[PDB]
Amino acid sequence: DSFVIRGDEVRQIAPGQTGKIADYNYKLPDDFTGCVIAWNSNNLDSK
Amino acid sequence: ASVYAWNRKRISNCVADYSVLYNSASFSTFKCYGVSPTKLNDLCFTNVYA
Repeated sequence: DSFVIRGDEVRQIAPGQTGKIADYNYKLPDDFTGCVIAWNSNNLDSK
Repeated sequence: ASVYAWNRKRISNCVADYSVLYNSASFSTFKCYGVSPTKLNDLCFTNVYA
């Protein structure tokens, strides 16, 4: 799975998280089996 | 206030919206103990002290 967010919201990308992403549009299951891998992209994704 | 003599307000006799507070993402932290910030809206108190 892959996409862009504001860095403040990386915390929402985990099993059983909550907020304007994790409630609506990218819920992860409470028994998720995998890795969440994130980095700053201000050099690519800001204008 | 200056932390040597921090201020405190009692909050009472009112209707809260902790979702609006939790949605103020300008808050660099919202760390909670004995409660989860979502569940505050389902839950209520004799007083809140800020």
